[PDB]
Amino acid sequence: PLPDSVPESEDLFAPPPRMQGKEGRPKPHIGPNYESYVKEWAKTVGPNSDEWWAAKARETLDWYDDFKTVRAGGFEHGDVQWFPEGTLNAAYNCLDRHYYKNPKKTAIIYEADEPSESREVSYEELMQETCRVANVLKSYGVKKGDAVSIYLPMTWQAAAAFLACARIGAIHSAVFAGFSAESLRDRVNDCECKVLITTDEGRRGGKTIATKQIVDAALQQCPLVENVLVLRRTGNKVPMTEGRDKWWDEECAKMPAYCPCERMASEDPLFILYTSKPKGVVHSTAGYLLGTALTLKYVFDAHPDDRFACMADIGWITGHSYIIYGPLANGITTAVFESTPVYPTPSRYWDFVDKWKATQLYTAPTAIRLLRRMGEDHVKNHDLSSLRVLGSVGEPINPEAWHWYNDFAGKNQCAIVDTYWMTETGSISIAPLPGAISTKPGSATFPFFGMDVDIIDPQTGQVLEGNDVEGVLVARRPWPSIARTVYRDHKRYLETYMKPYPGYFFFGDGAARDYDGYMWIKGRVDDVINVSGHRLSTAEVESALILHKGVAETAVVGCADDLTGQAVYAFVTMKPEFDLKATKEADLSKELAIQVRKVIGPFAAPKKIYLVSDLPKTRKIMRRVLRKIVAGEGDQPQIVEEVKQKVT
Amino acid sequence: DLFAPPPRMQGKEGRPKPHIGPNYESYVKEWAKTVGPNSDEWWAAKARETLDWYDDFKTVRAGGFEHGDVQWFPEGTLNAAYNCLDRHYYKNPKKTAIIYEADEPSESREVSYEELMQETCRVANVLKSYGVKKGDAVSIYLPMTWQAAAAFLACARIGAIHSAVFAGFSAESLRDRVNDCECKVLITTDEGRRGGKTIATKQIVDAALQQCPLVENVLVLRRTGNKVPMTEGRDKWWDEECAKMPAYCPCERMASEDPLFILYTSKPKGVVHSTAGYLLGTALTLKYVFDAHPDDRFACMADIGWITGHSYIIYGPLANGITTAVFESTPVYPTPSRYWDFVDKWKATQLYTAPTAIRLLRRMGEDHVKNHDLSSLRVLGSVGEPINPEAWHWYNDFAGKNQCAIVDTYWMTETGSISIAPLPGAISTKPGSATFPFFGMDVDIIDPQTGQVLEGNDVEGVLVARRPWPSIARTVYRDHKRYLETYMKPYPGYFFFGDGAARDYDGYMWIKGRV
Amino acid sequence: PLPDSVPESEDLFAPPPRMQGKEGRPKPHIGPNYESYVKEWAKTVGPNSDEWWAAKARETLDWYDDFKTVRAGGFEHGDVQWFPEGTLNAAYNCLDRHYYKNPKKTAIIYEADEPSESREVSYEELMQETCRVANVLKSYGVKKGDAVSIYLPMTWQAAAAFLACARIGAIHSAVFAGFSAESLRDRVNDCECKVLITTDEGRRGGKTIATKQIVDAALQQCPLVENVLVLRRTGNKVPMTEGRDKWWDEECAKMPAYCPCERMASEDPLFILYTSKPKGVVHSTAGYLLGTALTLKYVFDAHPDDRFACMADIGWITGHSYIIYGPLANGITTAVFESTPVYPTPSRYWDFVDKWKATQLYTAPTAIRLLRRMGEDHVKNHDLSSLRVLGSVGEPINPEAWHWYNDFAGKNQCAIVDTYWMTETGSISIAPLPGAISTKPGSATFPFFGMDVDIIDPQTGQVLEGNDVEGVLVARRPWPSIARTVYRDHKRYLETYMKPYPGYFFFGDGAARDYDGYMWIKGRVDDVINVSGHRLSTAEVESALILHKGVAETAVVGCADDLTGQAVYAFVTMKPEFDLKATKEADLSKELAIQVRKVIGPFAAPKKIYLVSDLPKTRSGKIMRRVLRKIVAGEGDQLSIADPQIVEEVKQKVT
Ligand SMILES: Nc1ncnc2c1ncn2[C@@H]1O[C@H](COP(=O)(O)OC2CCCC2)[C@@H](O)[C@H]1O
Ligand SMILES: Nc1ncnc2c1ncn2[C@@H]1O[C@H](COP(=O)(O)OC2CCCC2)[C@@H](O)[C@H]1O
Ligand SMILES: Nc1ncnc2c1ncn2[C@@H]1O[C@H](COP(=O)(O)OC2CCCC2)[C@@H](O)[C@H]1O
Ligand SMILES: [Cl-]
Ligand SMILES: [Cl-]
Ligand SMILES: [Cl-]
Repeated sequence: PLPDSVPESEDLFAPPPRMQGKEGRPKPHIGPNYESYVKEWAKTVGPNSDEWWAAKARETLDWYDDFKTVRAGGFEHGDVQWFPEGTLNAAYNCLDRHYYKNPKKTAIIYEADEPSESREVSYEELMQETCRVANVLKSYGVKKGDAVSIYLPMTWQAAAAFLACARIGAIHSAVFAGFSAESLRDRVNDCECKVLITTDEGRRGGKTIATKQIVDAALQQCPLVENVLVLRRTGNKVPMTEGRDKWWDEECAKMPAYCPCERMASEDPLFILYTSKPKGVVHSTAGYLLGTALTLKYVFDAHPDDRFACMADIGWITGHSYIIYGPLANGITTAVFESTPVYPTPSRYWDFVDKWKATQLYTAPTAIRLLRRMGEDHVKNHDLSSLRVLGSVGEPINPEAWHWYNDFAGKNQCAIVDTYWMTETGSISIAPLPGAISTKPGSATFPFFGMDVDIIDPQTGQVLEGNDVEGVLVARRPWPSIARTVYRDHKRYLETYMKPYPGYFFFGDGAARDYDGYMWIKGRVDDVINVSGHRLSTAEVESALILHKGVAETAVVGCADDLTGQAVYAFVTMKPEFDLKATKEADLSKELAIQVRKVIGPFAAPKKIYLVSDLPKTRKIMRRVLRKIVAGEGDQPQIVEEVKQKVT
Repeated sequence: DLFAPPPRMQGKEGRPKPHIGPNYESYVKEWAKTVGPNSDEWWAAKARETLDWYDDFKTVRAGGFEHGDVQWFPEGTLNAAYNCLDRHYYKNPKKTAIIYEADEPSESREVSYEELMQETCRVANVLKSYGVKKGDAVSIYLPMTWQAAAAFLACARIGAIHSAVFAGFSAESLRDRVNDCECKVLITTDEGRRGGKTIATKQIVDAALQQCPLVENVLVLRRTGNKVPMTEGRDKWWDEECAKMPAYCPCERMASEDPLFILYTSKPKGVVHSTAGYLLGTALTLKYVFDAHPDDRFACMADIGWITGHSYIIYGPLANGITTAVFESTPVYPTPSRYWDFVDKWKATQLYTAPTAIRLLRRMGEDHVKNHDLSSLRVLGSVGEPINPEAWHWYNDFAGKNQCAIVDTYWMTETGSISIAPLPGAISTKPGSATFPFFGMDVDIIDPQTGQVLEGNDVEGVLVARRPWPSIARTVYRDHKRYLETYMKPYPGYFFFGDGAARDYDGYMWIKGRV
Repeated sequence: PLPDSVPESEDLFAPPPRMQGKEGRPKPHIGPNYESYVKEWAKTVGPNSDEWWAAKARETLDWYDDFKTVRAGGFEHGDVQWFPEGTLNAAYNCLDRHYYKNPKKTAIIYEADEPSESREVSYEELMQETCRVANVLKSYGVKKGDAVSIYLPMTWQAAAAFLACARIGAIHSAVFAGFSAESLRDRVNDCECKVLITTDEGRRGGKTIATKQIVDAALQQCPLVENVLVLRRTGNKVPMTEGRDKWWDEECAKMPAYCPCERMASEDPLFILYTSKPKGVVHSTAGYLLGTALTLKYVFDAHPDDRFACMADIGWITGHSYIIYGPLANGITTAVFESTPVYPTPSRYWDFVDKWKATQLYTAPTAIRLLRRMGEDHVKNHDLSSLRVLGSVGEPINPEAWHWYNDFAGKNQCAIVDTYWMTETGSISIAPLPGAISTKPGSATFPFFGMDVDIIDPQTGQVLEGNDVEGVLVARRPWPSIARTVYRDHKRYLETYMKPYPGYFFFGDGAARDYDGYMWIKGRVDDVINVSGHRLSTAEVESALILHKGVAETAVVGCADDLTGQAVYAFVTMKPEFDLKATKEADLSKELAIQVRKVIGPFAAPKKIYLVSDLPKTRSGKIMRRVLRKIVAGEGDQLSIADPQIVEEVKQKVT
């Protein structure tokens, strides 16, 4: 499905001199043209890819036991396997083997919230801190295969917390520091962890995150948790429960600074990551580790002495893959950025780049757009010439933001890599190789090694041949870092990703292939309602009403309201196998509204819930029609009258 | 009265050429390699060729009868589930692993290695989710449905010790075995079916569990879907539990001498077998005693609740990566032609049954067997008891149509694999005789009164073994003293089978039953 | 810091013919001179020592998985690592691999308390009993990483108890059989063990140790203990608690005689040993195992058919390293000695040596002092010629005891190895290599392979360069068998050993390095004093002072002298039934000197004769002659004591 050659220019930004091995920069791993990418990429998919993947696995990672089979399983039953017979350890490949080679080399550039508090953490320090925690965890009784929940802000010990679980064969489950008590509670209960690692307080952008207060509130509804390990990030007074709670530093003081590595099967679960019932995406060890290491080495052209600056949070897969696992497996310096893009000033990113001579920067378009609105003076006068690659992740990067990234952050001398992937992909799925691909602003370009993607017509289900087609993005074969299951919910795993288009992996995103073969991912434009000052998306309320099994389809719109600013109005149609006769229509309305209140909050409950035979549809739901009906525009295909009656 | 290997066992008529042949001299030449002073090289070669090891072994054998410290390949590590499922699935996932002959013939179907492995991994994941660890006993109470193999191999996959109880034992019999192994998880079925009759397995299980304080989880297979009593919390449905689990599960790396299973003989005597030696013994006996070849379809009509089902339904055949049969019905349901309807239906290449079944079908009449094809068969096996010459010829004349080799296989639960049997491509058979010992088996006749070994031929006495063999039972569960007393004390330096035996003038062994 | 060559003699005892490959004895592993020790020792420290240690690790031990890194970590944070990626099993290296090679070879010479009850235990028997116990422990639920407390006397099954824990990956915590219930309770609670292995009763020297009686008393305050496995050492009636207590023989009768080996990481903890708050010294598996195996092989010059007789107790690190792990790792015969040095007669050691033809003997100077007080008749007429190496461990050895060891046990044909080490060092740290190093009485000589020691001036904090310097002993680099932590108290570990002198390990003992470079722990001690050209032994001059009946004890020391080269200084204490009132103290000083002059000559009179209330002594009875030497030399400001006021009294009489 990929082009054999991408010609021409004038809308193509070719790899700049810094990515051509000129000006003393390293020669790129893949280059110099598109044909060089295809030549290698074809080796990683299709007929002889086993030889390629076996070689990369043995080169990239340190194994205790060699593997015999390269790959097995597939989408149909969710039995994906990569290098199944081999054994290894994530902590060994990210800490031990590098500490053995260069102990004093910096592993983490810890950019603290306050710039003066920033410092470098070496591989020796990170490993010793990781081993102390692992020894603490073993003393609590944590065994191989046990879940450990982590609720940590962007301080450097979070990597030690992750790697400690990976060291002993435990399954860490990171929860974004800043999640509510209810959100943390659901994830803690779902993974059935008995140990929680958290901090007393968080710090970000000069504001304090009351983590331990949130943890205490959440733990009241988490009966399984027995031990809490509390990092003294600020040292301020926080409530501590006797017996349950112990101090991280005090506990580590009793333990040795070395801890042996558990020999893990390639398919032993490495972690659970809940996407924002909670969906705990489960990743294996060897395939995920190889995927992060290879994507970092090629998508960002990382080289042995590089300093990689990913400004994401470890609560998202970006921090998992491209702050901790990817960079540390490659033995390079990685950045843990505790602050915000504009604290203390909108030059924070660029002070960081010149301070540490960062070679790659990896952030989200929301940060890029924020800095553009702050002004050129915060970026125009910096050096930034240590950078070679600038990365965008999380959402489409708009043409204005792409050029600002290129003109000021890169000074027209960096390659811009727009990366598309998901929590379930484990590593970057579609992204330009900076030394080979000429980029188009807003395009993720071409699939990574091991990714064989295609566009499927959502209506017919058939694969769209050729260019200038749009549909839904699918993958044809499993890749090493693919999620292996959803924790204790394999049925939801198969239904969500393997059932909708059989024989394929369903990303769930719209995509386009334009004319040169460049891939374009479509985003989401779900409407936003301002209820009493709170921004509610119509998707959340529609996703909340559908949890009532028996509801087939919903479409919520927003109308004006004299009391709340705006009100949520919801149209609901029940599934045929319901026979709604044991309940009056008003009983279901109260039931559904209470349901949304419990799951989104006391403000997202619909004002009126209209039960209708069917929603108005074309071939999507005509929400513009529904909005006008709620707003008294019936004066301005038969269901429309039915909807008018139920509203009037 | 000597039956030489027939044309189907000579490489004629398109059949595969036998592994050992064509004469007695060919059997002796290889057999001498497997016993005595320099046999370690042969066994080391066979162990490495037959099985997939995660870690190699250094020592071949150690220990002996005196203290029951038998060791084979002790430093090596491997997994029974890997050698029976994974390695074959990686080579040919669509190959039939189990021919599931249901009680109703129309409900029969083929289960691939892909399906058997996926189901095994799901159950293992359920067991791990229950907290089952390596070394834990798990009791299995299952009728002859194909998931019984998945249940067995799931325990072996995670290093648990499965303990099968024949579906049909009373609640007290199930209770005694469940309590003895101290298992906390029981795998059973809602109902079993055999011969048009329903086995109230879950009903029996509930009665037994009232006297089993240790059992915390019961995994209930929905074999029939009829309403059976289920205890909230304790009891869960097999399909619902597996629906939540992934279809792959990693293999626990097991020491060669890690226990593979407990099998209680009908105080309960729990015979314990290790992993590597048992696995190697069953695989070699199946390959040689039945002359199995890669595309063969092996039909052993035993029950998985007996050692015969353990060795020659599940472990032996699946280790060789061939097709094995799980026969849920009886020899005479729906008609006394069921065995022969089955053989032609699936083109079975070997049949393995008991003389009790042979005598049952012979008394039913020739009309049920004479008109079948049966020409896919090459070897007919008898096990469990001496086979009468009347029963032997009826087996040979109608089932084999005088074109199959008859293997009378003698062994015991404690031997793990076949001990004395003719090699079908080399040994000429005598009706009712087990002939000669298998590779690694060094047997002799001892004068029971004097305790001395009877030299020469045409002698009768008791059968003893001189050296341990790889698949020998290693102990009796938590009753090692009973193990030594029953087998190692009566004739010190020997293994005492407990059967009288005679060796004729030609050297053939004739088993005479118990002492 | 080490000498390149040790010259001369006359205070140097060169390796005797039994340690030269003469008289049919094996040629020593290191020899024949000091230069040969340095040539090998230099390979074990410094720049290229990883290659030497990697070779030794692979040659000495059987690994399930090979290691990649040789060493890492260090003193600063207590993250010491040796061969971290490798896997092995102590029970495999101590039992299985030797059993596979020679099953009938004697593993333990079990010398029972009654000599007639002694017998040989083969490797096959020891392994079978180890596997039976390990199987029992697994049935109790003991998992890899679980602590098991052991309270056992010196019966041979103690090795089976230890190695059973190592076989399944449990962490055994040995408690000296004879500790009170309170001492046993604290150790049992501190390691949080749930299984205790003990005996019904112990026997030593005709007296019975009421072990099960003590165990029951302690267990009343041990809520975590669920199972007690009781060895039937005597078969006498002992209280047994239903459920908790089971018989060792009965439990093993139900179990198989083989048990698979748990594949242990190099740095997996092998055992906890609490020193007499309790300090639980924790040792890893591979580094400890290699250290004990190498020290036994080289410090005692062990050979495949040797019979090693270490008379220690397994409740101490000496029993851990040089009864069980070291010798059994080398696959040789080891001795478990259940009796005392004087039961049934003070000739028990020498009856034992001739009975089993022991090739090395390893005991404590405290034991040597007991037998020396019993008389020469118990040793003069024995054979003892199967011995080649005589070892002393536990405390500084005075020259008088050293010569008695050398003259009678060795018949002046054995090398005496004075071994200095600690529970925290795991294996011998400083000791002569018997086939290469010439010995000085009372000196530990030179460091072992991998030990890089130095003397630091405590006042200045700087390391003392050169020879004839004394200060405190420190080690410069980690060694394989170093203890890795104090159980759940790593802060105490760093503070006790790594904080006092950063970058160094602080032994806590003073040491001196003489002009020849020999290390003297706790101080130099005098043997022969050269007064006006005559060689005087401290024994002769002390034997002369004791002829004055009324004198109870004397101890003469030597200092430099500008007129006689060296001067004899004598400390004398009179018998209680003397009533020293008819003579001024100066009158007795002249009288004693004239007596020594009359009996040894006009040159042997001591320069000063100090009358003191009592000589300084330790709780073991050792007269601290090293203290007395320092006091006479004006080092009372720098300087186990049973009476600390005796030292001050001595300082006053000298100053
Ligand atoms: N380059 C991109 N262009 C357009 N959309 C993108 C792009 N990258 C991601 N997305 C959307 O993010 C979802 C995945 O979110 P998540 O699983 O939370 O992972 C987070 C953390 C890392 C990836 C986002 C996709 O399914 C898409 O909807
Ligand atoms: N070919 C044979 N010829 C004569 N007797 C035989 C033969 N096979 C078995 N037996 C008797 O069955 C006992 C073993 O029974 P069991 O432990 O159930 O072993 C199982 C496995 C064999 C089938 C039952 C033997 O010891 C004998 O008594
Ligand atoms: N040869 C020796 N010369 C001088 N002093 C010595 C000597 N051996 C020991 N010590 C002192 O005993 C402590 C160690 O005792 P310990 O840890 O119980 O180990 C015991 C058990 C094995 C080692 C002794 C040292 O630190 C010293 O004070
Ligand atoms: Cl790199
Ligand atoms: Cl085959
Ligand atoms: Cl040796």
